Amino acid sequence: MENDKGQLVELYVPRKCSATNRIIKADDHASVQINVAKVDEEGRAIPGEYVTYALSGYVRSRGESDDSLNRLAQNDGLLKNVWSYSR
Amino acid sequence: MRAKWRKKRTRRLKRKRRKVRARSK
Amino acid sequence: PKKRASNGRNKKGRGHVKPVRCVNCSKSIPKDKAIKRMAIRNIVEAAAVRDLSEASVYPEYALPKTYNKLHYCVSCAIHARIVRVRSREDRKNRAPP
Amino acid sequence: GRVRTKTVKRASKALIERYYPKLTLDFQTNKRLCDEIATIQSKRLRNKIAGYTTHLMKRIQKGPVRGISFKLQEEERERKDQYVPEVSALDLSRLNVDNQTSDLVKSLGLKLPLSVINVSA
Amino acid sequence: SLPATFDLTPEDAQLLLAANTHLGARNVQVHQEPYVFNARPDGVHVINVGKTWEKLVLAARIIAAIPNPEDVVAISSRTFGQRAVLKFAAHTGATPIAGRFTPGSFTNYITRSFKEPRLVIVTDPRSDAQAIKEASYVNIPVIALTDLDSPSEFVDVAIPCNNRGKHSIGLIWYLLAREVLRLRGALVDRTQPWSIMPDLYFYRDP
Amino acid sequence: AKVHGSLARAGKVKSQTPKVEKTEKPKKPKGRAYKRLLYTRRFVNVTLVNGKRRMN
Amino acid sequence: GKGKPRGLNSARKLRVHRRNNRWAENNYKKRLLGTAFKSSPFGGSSHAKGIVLEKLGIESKQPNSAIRKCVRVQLIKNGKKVTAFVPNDGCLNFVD
Amino acid sequence: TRSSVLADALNAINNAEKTGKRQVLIRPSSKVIIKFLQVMQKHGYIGEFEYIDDHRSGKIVVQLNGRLNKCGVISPRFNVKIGDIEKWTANLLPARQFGYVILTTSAGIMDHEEARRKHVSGKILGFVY
Amino acid sequence: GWVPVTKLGRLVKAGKITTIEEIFLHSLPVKEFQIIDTLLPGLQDEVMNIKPVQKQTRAGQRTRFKAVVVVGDSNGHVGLGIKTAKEVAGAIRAGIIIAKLSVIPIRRGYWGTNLGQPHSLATKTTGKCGSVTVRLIPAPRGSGIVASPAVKKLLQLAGVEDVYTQSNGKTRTLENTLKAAFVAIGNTYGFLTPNLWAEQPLPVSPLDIYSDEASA
RNA sequence: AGGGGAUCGAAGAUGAUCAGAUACCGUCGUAGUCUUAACCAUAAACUAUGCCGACUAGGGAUCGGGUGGUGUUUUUUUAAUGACCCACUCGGCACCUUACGAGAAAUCAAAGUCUUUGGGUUCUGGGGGGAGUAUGGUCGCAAGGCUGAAACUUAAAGGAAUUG
Repeated sequence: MENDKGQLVELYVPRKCSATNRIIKADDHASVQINVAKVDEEGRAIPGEYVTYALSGYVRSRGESDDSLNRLAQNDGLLKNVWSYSR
Repeated sequence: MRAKWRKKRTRRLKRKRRKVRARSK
Repeated sequence: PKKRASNGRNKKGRGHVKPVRCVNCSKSIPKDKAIKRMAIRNIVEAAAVRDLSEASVYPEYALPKTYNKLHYCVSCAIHARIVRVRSREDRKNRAPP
Repeated sequence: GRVRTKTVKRASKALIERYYPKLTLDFQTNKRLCDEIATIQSKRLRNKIAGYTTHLMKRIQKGPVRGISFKLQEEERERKDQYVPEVSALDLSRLNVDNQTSDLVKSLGLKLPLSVINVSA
Repeated sequence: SLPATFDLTPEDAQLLLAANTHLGARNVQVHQEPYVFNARPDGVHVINVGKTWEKLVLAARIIAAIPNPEDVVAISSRTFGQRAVLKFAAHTGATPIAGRFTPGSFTNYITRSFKEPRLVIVTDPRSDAQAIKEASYVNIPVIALTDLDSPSEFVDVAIPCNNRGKHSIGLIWYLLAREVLRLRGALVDRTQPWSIMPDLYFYRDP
Repeated sequence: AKVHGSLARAGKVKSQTPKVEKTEKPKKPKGRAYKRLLYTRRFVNVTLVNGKRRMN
Repeated sequence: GKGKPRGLNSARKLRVHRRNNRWAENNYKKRLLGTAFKSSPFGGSSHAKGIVLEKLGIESKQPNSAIRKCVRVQLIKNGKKVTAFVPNDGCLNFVD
Repeated sequence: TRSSVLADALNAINNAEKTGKRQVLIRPSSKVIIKFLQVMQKHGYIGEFEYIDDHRSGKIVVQLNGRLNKCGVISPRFNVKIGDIEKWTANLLPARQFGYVILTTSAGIMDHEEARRKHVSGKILGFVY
Repeated sequence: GWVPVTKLGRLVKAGKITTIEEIFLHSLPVKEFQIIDTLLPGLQDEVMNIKPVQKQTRAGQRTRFKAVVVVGDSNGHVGLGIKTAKEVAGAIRAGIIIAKLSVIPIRRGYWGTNLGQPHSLATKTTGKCGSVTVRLIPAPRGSGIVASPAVKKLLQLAGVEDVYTQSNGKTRTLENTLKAAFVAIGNTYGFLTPNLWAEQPLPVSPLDIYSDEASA
């Protein structure tokens, strides 16, 4: 957020769960940031360029983080039809 | 001690206050 | 405070159980709350099968057994080297030994 | 009983932690060199320490011993973990998938040689 | 996305099918596992070995993303996976943990076994509940060889396979060690059969 | 409870105490000036710092 | 639904129900009943005058050992006998 | 028995949103639910909802994002005057910068801050934030 | 010396992480108290009370002193630590370490019509510990901190200056109130607000960008 | 108030035990215990958890009904059936694990969706004693039931857990 004009305030703009779209607090020690690399036409990973996935601790606690990341990976295309919208 | 016997004791005294009072009315 | 979920017994949906009498002191106890143990022993005994069979006509006919079902109250059952006491965690266990 | 204590077992373990390219499996050899590597106050104790470590050496050389991780052992990482069992384990995949696994292969699309036979009951 | 070469090759199919990785857990079915495919009669559920491949490849991509190879820790307490994680430690950084976990390894740095990994891979999540419980204390992703009935609580990307077979557990670690050696460029040829026998990651009874 | 007792000891300690008279001292400023006296002694002077800033 | 009615036309039920549970309060019941007027030997006033009748040596409740030096005073406006404490160190000599 | 339909609709959303689910099935889909949802949708609180038409009363399938903290219904529908709106907003909103009290007025259903612009008030239905 | 043994300790000592924001943004767990004061050299401590707890033993009792310590600079950060020890002085020293390890950011907002230098809380955040619930309400400029002296000391040490409070339950137990208020000022960043609906690029943790200086 | 009245058995009588024992223990033993007609209106009448409605995690078992399966078994190998096996579903008595959730805790799939406080509704409580007492009503043949204080007295009673 910002005050009347310019000079952004609200230090520490936080991250968000990529599965439930909720703020990951500083004390959320169950949350992870899934870190997957890609390949370029050869099948060899390129260091320094990554695809990120932030999952809150709550989703992992339910054990549903596996399912939530299955659909998150498909929408980026880096995964295949393992996930289906309709159960 | 026992609340069962304080209920019983009071009931036996309810009889007395009810019987001694009948001597008047 | 509550000590057990069933609280002594197996009464969920009856309201009344038509009690039976204990076998050691003859105390009234509801049938579900009773501690029924079955005693099925041989008529003579485990180690006496020779002397009966040794002097038995109708050789080794049946050697039959006695069947009866015993009901105790909680006071009599505990005093009789039975289900006596379990720790708070082990009280939840329902499987027989 | 002759059960040793923690002040004897821990010291013997500590000696083996760092002195494997060192003292051998004979007590007289272990006892004589244990006097100068370790400053043990009492003779009766360095006999106890040397006796237990000699007993230990009779166990590391025959199979690994858990809880003993010295400067080398992790190293056998190339004789006793590779070299697939004895003389066997040269061919372990040579077909026998059941009737239910059959349609899984065609569902995936790839053509795999499958001598599928209906599962007898 | 993918160069379309990562798709399941015919030669790897019978390897998965011979190792019985398709036949998973019995009628017991955790609702978190839609990986099942047309459950076989006689109370057997056949995992889609197809869907296993993408997760196995996806897990390999995550492993290769870790800059320092020693920050990956392979956890296996089950008796069928000590050798598999040991070879996995030889061919990659992959500091292994086989046997007892020494609970508290992810906390109380005064411990002699203090580990601070960036990613942990567990063989049996049920038998490694302590291993993954402490991961959730210190912000660590977890990869599991999840069955169709495993306790997927606190478990990130998980490869659906069979954990009741000696070969199935051993082979998956062999596969999981293959693409991480291909994405990293250790194996020059992507289509190379890698004739190094898969029997290396197999438990021996004597 | 019992109502009797002994009234003969009423004011026993009030009489036994010795009589000591007000020690004469110069009179203290009253009003605004006392605010100066309090201000300087406890916010400028740190003399009564015995162990815990003990003023007495 | 948490007990109490919540309907928009249920003010009478809420208004009446408060009154019946007002009597549970010690202060409200005492004030409406007017016990101070009909009891509490004052007339509900802060102070009252009386005549000292005797002097008392009332004991002290445990744990305590003292003589409390009270007096028996009879109020003028009511004529009731009450016990009054003489609070100071040895001022019973002034209440002869 | 079922007294307020809007309460159940707003209750199902909260339980679904609390547990992270991105959708919820609403029954039996009265009009005021449709109008109430359009107020939440206008501010980006819900997103997409689709009215399933079975011949009895209808159902709603709402798509939920993590953008909703709590949505409520105020029972009973207290009469709210123009001066009394501010008291409601202070009691049941987390701040003065966000959140809307949704109240039904004579000129349709509308939230509190935009009802001030029209300078009209009425009965209170609920809130969203 | 410090000679840290942890991932964050060597990163901080090397100066690779310059602000405590990176620790909070990535929710990096902290295990050493030399990190907190290195990043925040201007945080001050305040011990609240020392109450001796007793345990029945073979000989009467034995006494240990449960110290409560609130730390944190008056700008945006605060940490609460409770620790017991055999001696009074030692409990505070260990109480300092525990309080530093728990330092968390607080969300300062505006009551209305944002003017500059946020003074009050952004939302109404509650906290609970035991039976004590502590609620915080935003207040206009110049209202001060309407709170009990113990809660006010924790609140003003967190940076907030204008806020209302409504406690509930048995507030005379200090630890439950101080712990309840800590959760109340910790939930401030957990409230998703329209100001925080924008998407973010999900920045990379320093553990991987600067992985070259690990322990090995 | 009639009938029945075998067992057990308030009362009572006895033998013990005991310092005492009109109690526990043993033997008798009336009223009662059973029934018909009529009163009583109470219980730890307890799940100490009001009723109706919606929603929130999994799992197997079981009871009743229903649906499907070239399924098993028996009739006349055969069928319809009956009993079983598998899968699904409605309703029910329950149970197991876990805690996003609640609680002071014990614990709770409700005792959850309650300071981010509002689905509908009925009843009840306001520190502990006095006291469910006194009095007045009303019901009852009676025993008693329902309603129900005040004076006075007190700083604690009480709940759940921890170590001894």
